[PDB]
Amino acid sequence: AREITDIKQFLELTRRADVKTATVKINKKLNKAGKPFRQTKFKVRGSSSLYTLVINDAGKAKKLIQSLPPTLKVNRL
Amino acid sequence: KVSKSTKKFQSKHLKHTLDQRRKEKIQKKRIQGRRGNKTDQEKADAAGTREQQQLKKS
Amino acid sequence: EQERLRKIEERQKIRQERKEVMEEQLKTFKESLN
Amino acid sequence: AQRVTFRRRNPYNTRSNKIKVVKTPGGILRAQHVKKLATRPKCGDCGSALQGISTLRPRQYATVSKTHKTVSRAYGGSRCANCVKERIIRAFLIEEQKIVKKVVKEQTEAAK
Amino acid sequence: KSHTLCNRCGRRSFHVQKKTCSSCGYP
RNA sequence: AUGCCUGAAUAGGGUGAAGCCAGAGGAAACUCUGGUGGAGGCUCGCGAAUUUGGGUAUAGUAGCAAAUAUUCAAAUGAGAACUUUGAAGACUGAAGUGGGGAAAGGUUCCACGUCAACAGCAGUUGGACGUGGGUUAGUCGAUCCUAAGAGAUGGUUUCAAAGGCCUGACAGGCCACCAUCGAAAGGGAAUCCGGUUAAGAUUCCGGAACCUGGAUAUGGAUUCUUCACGGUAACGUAACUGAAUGUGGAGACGUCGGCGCGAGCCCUGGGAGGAGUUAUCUUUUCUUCUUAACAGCUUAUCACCCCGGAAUUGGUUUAUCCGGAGAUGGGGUCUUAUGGCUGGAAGAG
RNA sequence: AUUCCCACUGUCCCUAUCUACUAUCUAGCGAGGCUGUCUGAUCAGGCAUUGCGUAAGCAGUAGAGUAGCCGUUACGAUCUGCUGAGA
RNA sequence: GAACGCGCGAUACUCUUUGAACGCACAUUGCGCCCCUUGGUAUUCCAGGGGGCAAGCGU
Ligand SMILES: [Zn+2]
Repeated sequence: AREITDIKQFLELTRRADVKTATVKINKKLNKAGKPFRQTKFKVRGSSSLYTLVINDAGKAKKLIQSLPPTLKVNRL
Repeated sequence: KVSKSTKKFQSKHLKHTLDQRRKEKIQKKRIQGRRGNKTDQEKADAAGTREQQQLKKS
Repeated sequence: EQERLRKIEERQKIRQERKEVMEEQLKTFKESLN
Repeated sequence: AQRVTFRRRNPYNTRSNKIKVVKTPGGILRAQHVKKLATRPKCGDCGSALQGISTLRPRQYATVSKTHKTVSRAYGGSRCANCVKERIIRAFLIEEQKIVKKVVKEQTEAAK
Repeated sequence: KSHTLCNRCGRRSFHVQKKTCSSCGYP
């Protein structure tokens, strides 16, 4: 499995011809400041690997979710 | 705490090791008093050099 | 007392052997120098 | 306090099969066979480990690039730096001595 | 276990060390 | 009797050899004292002996087949001391009466029905009988390689015509040296976790990943047009052509000792759960709190490089070894073994 | 290896008792205290091939000592009384 | 002659694996090479089928 920090790379991954499904996973976890927050993992598998994008920002995750292709199947959790 | 190697050796090899040690001690004790058991260096020392041998022959 | 004696003469034999081999090493290196 | 054993056909304590104990995500202790460690490549003149060259198994070298198993200097990947420097100096001095010997010879049969 | 099956005759007469059969002499 | 090849084992307690350090006596040699160090025909539990696997050479009498401890209730059944469930008592005590393998055995594994024979009493039980079911691999082994040795060819490469390759709008040229067998413990490309059956698992299912071989396409580089740069150096890189020929590394290699580091286990504090005991005391006793292969970033003792030139000799190990053949000191390069964070991954357990 | 001295002993005078095991028949077949350890601690018990005479509990202002102040919390072995008791 | 199967051999109440036994090995259902042909995207890959492999310094 691979991790990617690039949002547009993830979007390019989800835009290819051989894309099956994308998984959106939510984790309720605390940061070093002690205040808990919501972390979102976007997972899509390419040719031979599973690429994961981890976002600790809620607004960015919402924008990325709204920017996903409308013909792409998305697994919630 | 006993080590694994100690347990394995004591379970496997202790008896024959002790028996061979006993046999070696018995043989050494038996041949301690016998006459005719010498090391090669001791035999050479008793033999002496060549010049010592012409000295003895004279 | 006899054991301590035989020990010190053993020390004497060992020191003499070491000194002799050191002198022989120096002598044989001297030839290789020139 | 959970006891583990070999996971393969060999039941003997040979150098080929060696066991480590790891706790799996299932919460149990399990055995894992460890491969033989790799050996650093050695210089062909003095036998010291080569610097800047990756340490891999013999067949793992065919799957990496040339920059991971070579040095940009001459003899890089075969001999270390001091050996190459000694080779250069020795070759130059040998050639110079050859020139000097040839000049001396040309002088000595120039008499007749 | 000094003997094993012989291919030519099917008996337990093939000496493993000698690689010869004591019943039909193979080969 | 003596061997050879490839593996396993060569442990523990005690004592305390050289060498070294600090002291005292002596002009040296040396000798004592304390420490350190961790060696042996040292000890402890012509002759004999000298661990081990695979391969390979030269009268219903004697008696009960001997391995201790059984008891209560219920179920099944024609029939229960022997079958099953629960309760009690006891045992093995990790060097097991516990879980696996090589060899060997060959269905003895699991289910259903049965007691004619067998399991030296009995039996409704079974390693018995009858009928069925069951063994899933690119990654684990064999298959490949050679070891001692064996063994074709004409005794193991020998007075053998013993074979492949290359060049060129059939001739020429290059090279030497012998088949094959022999290891499921030696060398060797690559898979992990979770779940799943009456009986199958690194083989099946789910997820995740690597190895080898092959044909090909795209991007990038190959910077004036033609095989790239940087640093004094160690060396660094997203690449960055390379025939014959000649070499080097890994494979690839005795044994022992202490020291340093990582991991698994053991020990332990707080807290979040569950269980036991409580006439009295006991913030108490037990148990859960786990993170695989693989992948990205980062992380080194040693070694090496540059500056510099050291006696008032310094540095330094548990172990007195190192320095003008360049120390102390200052600044750098490298191997990624192994830790850390993250993805796998909490969705699992 | 042998001989003398002292001490001990069922070797003996001189045997006796207990435990385990064995032997026999039947159904079938058939030639109070102590050491170590464990029940969380007391109490009460298990094991270690008998392992080798004052109860439990409570009280005292007496009590080695642990723990509060410069007349005084608390814990407390041991001792005393209920107790020739308890079994 | 042997092994495995339904007197017989996958055409089994034509002729499997062998055996003097023949491509090489062999205590293995192990390892090759050559010619034709067929299929799966196919000039390269993979697989199936058929048939095979015990010159001279002489005149
Ligand atoms: Zn070198």
